[PDB]
Amino acid sequence: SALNIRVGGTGMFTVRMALFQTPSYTQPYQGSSVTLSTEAFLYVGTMLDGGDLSRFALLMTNCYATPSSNATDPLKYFIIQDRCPHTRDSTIQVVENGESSQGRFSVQMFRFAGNYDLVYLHCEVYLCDTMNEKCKPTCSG
Amino acid sequence: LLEHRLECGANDMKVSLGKCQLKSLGFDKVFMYLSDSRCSGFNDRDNRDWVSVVTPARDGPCGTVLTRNETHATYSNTLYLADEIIIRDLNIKINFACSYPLDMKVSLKTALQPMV
Ligand SMILES: *[C@@H]1O[C@H](CO)[C@@H](O[C@@H]2O[C@H](CO)[C@@H](O[C@@H]3O[C@H](CO[C@H]4O[C@H](CO)[C@@H](O)[C@H](O)[C@@H]4O)[C@@H](O)[C@H](O[C@H]4O[C@H](CO)[C@@H](O)[C@H](O)[C@@H]4O)[C@@H]3O)[C@H](O)[C@H]2NC(C)=O)[C@H](O)[C@H]1NC(C)=O
Ligand SMILES: *[C@@H]1O[C@H](CO)[C@@H](O[C@@H]2O[C@H](CO)[C@@H](O)[C@H](O)[C@H]2NC(C)=O)[C@H](O)[C@H]1NC(C)=O
Repeated sequence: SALNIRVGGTGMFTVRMALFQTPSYTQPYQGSSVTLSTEAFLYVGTMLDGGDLSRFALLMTNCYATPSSNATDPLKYFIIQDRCPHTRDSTIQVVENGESSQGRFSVQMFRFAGNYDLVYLHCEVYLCDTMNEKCKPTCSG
Repeated sequence: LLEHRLECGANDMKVSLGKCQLKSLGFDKVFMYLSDSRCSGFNDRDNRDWVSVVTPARDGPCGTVLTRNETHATYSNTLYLADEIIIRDLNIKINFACSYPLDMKVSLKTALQPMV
């Protein structure tokens, strides 16, 4: 005979995002508050740190900045809106997205109009399969 | 009435049972196996007395498989139990699964301050 037990559970992959200060993302930033003028660029990369790195590709899908730390603020300045670079700002440049364990991009600095002095960054992340589905962005126009 | 536990960690899954095994059903020794026989159990005394196995959450370390949805990703293996090398009256097994979502919300914890 056989006496079968079926259990369940769940967990999450750890995933992180960090800023950088070079051409090739040499020196990441560790401080808690960054003071840089609007002549300086914002080189930003993401990273997949959990596991199963052999199978899942890291695709950036929605990367936006907001003047408040709370992620659901209605004021959003978009950088990547739907899996594609925003082409209005003529300085945004995306180098790698959807091909490895890290997504990287580059914009120039801004400050929101009105009575605001802080800028926070937020991103959403989709994990696309390297073996089942095409993951590199196709974007024109 | 056999209290199990599950810990679907970031890199590895873990199924563990307590030492009421020595009092339940007369299990004098504990043999614990996975779908691949080379993965076996060990002893765990960190908080209470536990007996556990360890599997990575990938495709084929200890014969775990990836069953994937469009919203989740679920790994699974099957554990085996006995009190002797040969089973004669009860083929006991415990089927487990850990699911993983594919849609993350990561935010940069540090803030900025520009000078115009
Ligand atoms: C994409 O893939 C993911 C990964 O599998 C799916 O997410 C899981 O969906 C299933 C199906 O709803 C969830 O399973 C659980 O089903 C139980 C009902 O079925 C059992 O119980 C009846 C008797 O009631 C039996 O006859 C039957 O044979 C089954 O054994 C529910 O009871 C569960 O609710 C549980 O919720 C949580 C679990 O952590 C606890 O509070 C309780 O234990 C409670 O019982 C549940 O509905 C499973 O949980 C989902 N996993 C998740 C969300 O991580 C997606 O549904 C799928 N998407 C698709 C197909 O579109
Ligand atoms: C983020 O900010 C909003 C308001 O700016 C906080 O309030 C929520 O507002 C939404 C609609 O915008 C409502 O649906 C929620 O019910 C509101 N929640 C509460 C608790 O009032 C929201 O709480 C903030 N998020 C935090 C603090 O995590």
